[PDB]
Amino acid sequence: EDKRAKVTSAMQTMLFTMLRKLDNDALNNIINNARDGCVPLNIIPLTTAAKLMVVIPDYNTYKNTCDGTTFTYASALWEIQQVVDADSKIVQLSEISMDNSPNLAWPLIVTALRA
Amino acid sequence: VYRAFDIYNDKVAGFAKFLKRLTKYTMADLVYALRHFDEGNCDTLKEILVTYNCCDDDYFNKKDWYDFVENPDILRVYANLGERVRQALLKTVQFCDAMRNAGIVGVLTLDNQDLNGNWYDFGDFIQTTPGSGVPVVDSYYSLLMPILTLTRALTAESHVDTDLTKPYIKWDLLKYDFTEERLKLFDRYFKYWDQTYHPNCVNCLDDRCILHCANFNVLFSTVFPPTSFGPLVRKIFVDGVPFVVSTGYHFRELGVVHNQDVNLSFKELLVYAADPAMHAASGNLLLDKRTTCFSVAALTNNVAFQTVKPGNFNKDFYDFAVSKGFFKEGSSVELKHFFFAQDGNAAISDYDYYRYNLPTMCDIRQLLFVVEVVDKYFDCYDGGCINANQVIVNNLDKSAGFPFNKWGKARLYYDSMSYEDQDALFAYTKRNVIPTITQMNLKYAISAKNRARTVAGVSICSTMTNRQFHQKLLKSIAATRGATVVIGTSKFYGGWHNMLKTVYSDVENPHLMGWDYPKCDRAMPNMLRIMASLVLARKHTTCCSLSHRFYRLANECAQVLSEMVMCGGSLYVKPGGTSSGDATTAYANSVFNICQAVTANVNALLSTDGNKIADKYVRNLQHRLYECLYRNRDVDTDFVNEFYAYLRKHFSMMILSDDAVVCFNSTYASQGLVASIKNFKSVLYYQNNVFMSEAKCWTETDLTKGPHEFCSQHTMLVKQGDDYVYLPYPDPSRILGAGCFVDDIVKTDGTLMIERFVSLAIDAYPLTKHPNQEYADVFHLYLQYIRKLHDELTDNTSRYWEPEFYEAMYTPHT
Amino acid sequence: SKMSDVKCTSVVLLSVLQQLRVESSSKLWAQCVQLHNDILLAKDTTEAFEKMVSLLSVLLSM
RNA sequence: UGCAUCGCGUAG
RNA sequence: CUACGCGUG
Ligand SMILES: [Zn+2]
Ligand SMILES: [Zn+2]
Repeated sequence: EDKRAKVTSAMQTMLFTMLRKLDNDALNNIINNARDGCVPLNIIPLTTAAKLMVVIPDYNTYKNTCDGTTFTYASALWEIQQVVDADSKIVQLSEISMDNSPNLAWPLIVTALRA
Repeated sequence: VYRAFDIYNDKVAGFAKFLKRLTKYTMADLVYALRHFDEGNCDTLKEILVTYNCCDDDYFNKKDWYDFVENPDILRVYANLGERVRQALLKTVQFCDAMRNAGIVGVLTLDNQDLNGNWYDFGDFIQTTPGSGVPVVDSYYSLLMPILTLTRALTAESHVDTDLTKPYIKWDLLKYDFTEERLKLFDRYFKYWDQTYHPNCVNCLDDRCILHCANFNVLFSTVFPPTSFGPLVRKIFVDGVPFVVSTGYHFRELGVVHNQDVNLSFKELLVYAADPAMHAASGNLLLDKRTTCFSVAALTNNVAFQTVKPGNFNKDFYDFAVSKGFFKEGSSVELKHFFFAQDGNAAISDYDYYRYNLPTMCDIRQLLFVVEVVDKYFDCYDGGCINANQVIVNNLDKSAGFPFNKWGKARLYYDSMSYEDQDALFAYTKRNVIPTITQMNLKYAISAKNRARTVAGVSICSTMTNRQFHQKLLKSIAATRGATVVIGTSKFYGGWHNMLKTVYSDVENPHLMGWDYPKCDRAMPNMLRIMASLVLARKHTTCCSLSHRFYRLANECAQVLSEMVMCGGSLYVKPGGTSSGDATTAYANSVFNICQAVTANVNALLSTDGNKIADKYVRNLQHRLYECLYRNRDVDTDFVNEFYAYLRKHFSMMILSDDAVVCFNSTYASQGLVASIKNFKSVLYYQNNVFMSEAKCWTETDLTKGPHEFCSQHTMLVKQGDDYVYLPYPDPSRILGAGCFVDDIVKTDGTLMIERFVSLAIDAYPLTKHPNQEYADVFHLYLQYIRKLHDELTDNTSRYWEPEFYEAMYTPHT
Repeated sequence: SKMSDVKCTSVVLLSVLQQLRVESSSKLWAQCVQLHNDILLAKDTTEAFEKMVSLLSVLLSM
């Protein structure tokens, strides 16, 4: 009863918080473009996410995917904003290199913003 | 020499090898080689591969080249043949057209089409009215279906103009309805398949129609983009606020499904929170190059890496064992079981093993006959739907899943929702599909392998509703003794002996057999999981309608088969397989095991020459089996019963989820009338897409010795009160490791340790009757340690260090 | 016998290293876990002793 | 920090 | 029988 009310309040708060985290400038575009109004869930983060997080296992994948300060993924251009390591330390772009790769705590989590 | 032939006539029938411009090998040769695969005899497959430039002979010099797990590159080699297969299929249609125009009625056989696609058979063709010719293509397409998925024959359909050289087709990301594309593919490839095909399984007549349509959808979905599948979502306005909510689901097997109670309370709050729509919408995009699986989004600002801690060491017990003479140099009993720590990349790596789940099309006629036969193994049990008041939950302090774990345990949600609310949720699940998220959690357990173990904690709603759906049948199976499925049958108080006597029942030349399913959960096809769910739901004939049962199947497929998996704060799409935390984990696995066994038997019988069989009864049985498989659509109940009796007589089985013991007639197996280990290997190859190594399978010639291994316990025949009994003794290393190494430190020592050592002694007592003396001394060591623990802690406790208490547990009184 | 005691020493050593917050650093933890797992699966005593010496060196350095 | 099954121990 | 704790796929 009381705990039931607590659970209801918590779920409502979480949903409205995710709504605050939600933006409609991008969403309403796809909603109106869609004849049905129904869209696959997977495409929502692809075409509406402001931030992209890329997990890199090794240096070869880094070079193959997003080597430069700006890269292209999901038919969109992203600019790198941060490159943390497995220890959540701010690795700098210069440190990433075939020479210094053994001294970097792979995997590398790169966070970029949509251009 | 010997060539594969598909034959049907009054005298003989079946698909087997016979001694009987054009290419050297036919399509029947390829189908036989890929469906009857034996590593020792692959010459035909090797020659077909090298002749048509799928691989070079050097490829064969490598060992484990055939195994998918060790050498996944074989998938590429086979794929190099796919186009040929496709261009054979497209030629077949043309031939059929010609015949229809020529008023010719005949049966099309695989052994009459060369690997170039040309049809050179003009026999059995009887002229009729022009335009009235009708070909029989059941056997051809049915036998060729398994090869289509392995060779990835329809890959050309993923390219512009159906040409591999040209670029890929760019489908609109927002598109999700491929009904017209499926109809076009069916009319282009399977045009003369007279059975009606439904792209959306919501419009299926019965469970068999669902299986057929899903068998075709498995093949057709590979062509379509990978982002169309999954929860269909829509923006709606509730309380003057915009919520993105799920209003449907696109299934690689079941097509598009739309919720019937879509509109724009604790129940609605749970359905909202469980839905991955909100989480994926509020999550940042994620690209994960550590896996080959699809990545949805990241619900966390930072990635999470979880580690497995090292197991604790109990110094007192190990020192006691050393002082009492155990763990010496060269002793047979040694510590081979420990807690293996893991790095931060462990969890995700385990998830990456789902890479071994491949799209698998099944021989639909074979699967239909096999499900009909398998339903016989579940007739005794009773099933149906129950209400909330009749549901039993063993532990209410477990995890509720994501995002429910954030606020409380399962007890919280079971207490908050009244029985009426749970019944309302169940009824909603009978009309609408609720997609859910399952967390992947690494397990802390003892083992003899460095590999880590991951389990899937499903959300609270899935457990609640699947329980209300299946618990009656599940408890019925757990309360039945003397059946093929031995869930609920204890090994104590003579249970082992009773079970073993049940399995040995009336086999003329009894031999014993056992096997292992390589990567069962990860590599299990989705079609077989759907078939298991349908067999488990066939007990709802009276309480559920067709639509209700289909929507329950859709819920199961969207909450287990192809769910969304949170691994370290990041959502991923599961390619398929079976979850380990669903309500029907063990029983669905038992259904799958029985299905594989019946399939092996059916393949063994048909693969026999038939003319050689000197028994009229088995020859007629083979003929009628071919008839009921590739010539009769409607189920023949009498022959299903006869085949079930045949298998029970010559192929007695004992099944726990993945472990199986079999007592079979050795003479029939030698003559090919019943399945052998090679047949199981071939079936696991062409169906389960895994190679079974003969090392992990065992065959026992002497019934007296008993099963080599079942449920990780061995069998010993020992004399108790003038009567011999089969008793289960465990590997001593496991018990000693459980005694020495503990997961946490609270249990390392104290009064609680006495209970653990009493239980380990209960498990170890059967070792006292082993001829090896050390195995017996293990139990006395445990007893002495229990006594010493009581002494250090310091009448009743006497029974714990006196062996009569443990001897009683293995006697048939109770 | 020396092999079983080497295995148990490796177990307790990795437990101490875990309680030393070595898992905070990813690569050190990876090295220690690999060494310990190989020790537990080692069938020859000399290689197990070498890996145990390496783990003890890891502990001693800090 | 999953779904089951079986067996123990202590209390009502 | 109920609650709690401990010990195969
Ligand atoms: Zn249908
Ligand atoms: Zn029902």
